[PDB]
This record gives sequence, structure tokens and C-alpha cells, in this order.
Amino acid sequence: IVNGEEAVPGSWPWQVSLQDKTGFHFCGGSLINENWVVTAAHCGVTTSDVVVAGEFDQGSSSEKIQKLKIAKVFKNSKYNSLTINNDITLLKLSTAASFSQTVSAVCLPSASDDFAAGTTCVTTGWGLTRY
Amino acid sequence: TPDRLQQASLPLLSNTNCKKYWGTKIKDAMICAGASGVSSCMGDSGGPLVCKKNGAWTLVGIVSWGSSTCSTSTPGVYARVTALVNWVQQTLAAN
Amino acid sequence: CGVPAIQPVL
Repeated sequence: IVNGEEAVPGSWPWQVSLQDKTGFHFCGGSLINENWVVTAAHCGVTTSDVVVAGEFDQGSSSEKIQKLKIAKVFKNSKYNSLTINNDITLLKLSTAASFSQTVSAVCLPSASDDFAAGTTCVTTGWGLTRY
Repeated sequence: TPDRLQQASLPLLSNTNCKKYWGTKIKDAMICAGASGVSSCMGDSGGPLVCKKNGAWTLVGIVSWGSSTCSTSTPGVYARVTALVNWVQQTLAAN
Repeated sequence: CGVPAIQPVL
């Protein structure tokens, strides 16, 4: 995120880091329950990638993080890689996350919910802070 | 990428308005947000856009695509979760 | 869902 700021540690407990086998962070995701993570289809996740829950400082070795294996990658069949429409993938975890103060689920909306233009929301992540 | 998790508040746009920036790239299953002095950027992809309603945070967007230079005066584009949640529900149900 | 045990701040 450009021109954001550092989060209170553990205050976005659904936020996970998707890392490849070399430990490189390449995308974010959100837990929606102990067994499932929602992310973007264009992240190109494979079952050799890892979901990391409970992390704040990716430079720290003292956090009690959970490195969770991915059993299967459900890319929404409606996803269009040419227009990037319907950009959503579900990850089914091999073993459930253990929910704690720093690891828990985000809510999902009803299909009919209205989130109007002008509403302030929040985005989080470990993306670049300067391009 | 920054070592520590970042956050930013940012407003939702209407699609109509977002099309002033991105034109026909904007589909119904997309929602735009930002153009407010902040921007999602490479490595944020796939994470949450959440809005607080009735005291709880709800996933309204998934970081999807935007300005190649993470321009803070251009809206970012997010997968619109209301358009996708019936699929999520279906998928969890069957697996 | 949706309610962090550790409350986010601005």
C-alpha cells in the first residue's frame, strides 16, 4: 500500500500472506473460517504455496505464526483472465487454522447488501509502499 | 515489500464514476476504491478491502488490479464480493 | 466473524 501506515499488530486477524516455497510473499488473502482462505484468481496460487496466518512483521522470527498447507485451489470458473473479471479463488487448507486473538475470520456480505459509493473502508497488506 | 503489515482507509467509488478513469475495463463484478491519496500496490493483490457495518468488518472487495505505478489519484479495482459470494457459499457447501 | 480481538486503530 502506498501512503498507508503500519497496522496495530494482529488487528487484522483474517489477513494472511501467500508465500511460495522459497518463502517469498507474493499475495494477500483473507480467512473466512478455519479451513478456507479467499484470495484473487490472478494470484495464481498452487498447492505448493503456503498460507501464513498470524503474521505482522515478515522480518521477525519471534511471531507465533501458522504455516498452513493448501489441499486444493478452487479458481472461480467465471474468472476471465483477459478482463480480470470475477477475480476470486478459494483455498481449502490441508489442516485447519487454529483461531486465536491474532487469527480469525472476516465476515462475508449477503449478495444483496449495499455498500454505497462514498463509504470509507479499509485495505491491508504487505504490498509495496513505493512503486 | 515492507516487513510490517500496512493499512489504509479509502472510499468506495460508483462504477459509473470509476469508468471515468478506466472506461469499459470496469465490469459489474468489480468495485473501485481509492483515488484518495492512497493506493494498493504490487504484493497487495488478493488481500482484503473491508467495510465496517453493524460493528463488524465485512469483505466487500478483494485487491484485484489498478495503476501500474500505484498512482494515488487513480482508483484501485477490487473484485466485488457481493457478486461472488453465492459462488463462495456453493463451493464451501460442496467441499 | 468480523470482530478482531485486537482492535484496529486508524
